[PDB]
Amino acid sequence: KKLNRLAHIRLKKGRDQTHEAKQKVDAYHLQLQNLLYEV
Amino acid sequence: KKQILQAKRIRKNRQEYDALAKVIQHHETLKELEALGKELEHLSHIK
Repeated sequence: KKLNRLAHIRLKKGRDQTHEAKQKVDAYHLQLQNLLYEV
Repeated sequence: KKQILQAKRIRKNRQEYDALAKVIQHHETLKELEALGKELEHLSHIK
């Protein structure tokens, strides 16, 4: 149970970091798409 | 950035198109002249 809780906490930390990185990359891609739609 | 350069060229083209639209704002004229000539012929026949 302790190893399962530690693995779930590590997976949740990795998922939150990957979600933050994907949100930053999606914001950059959305800014690029808005700049392409403006021109 | 390349598309912004192309959009600046398209903005220059849009300014040229606005100049063309302003010159156009300043076939129907030939039909009006033909109608005026027919009216002048009718007035000459009446005279």
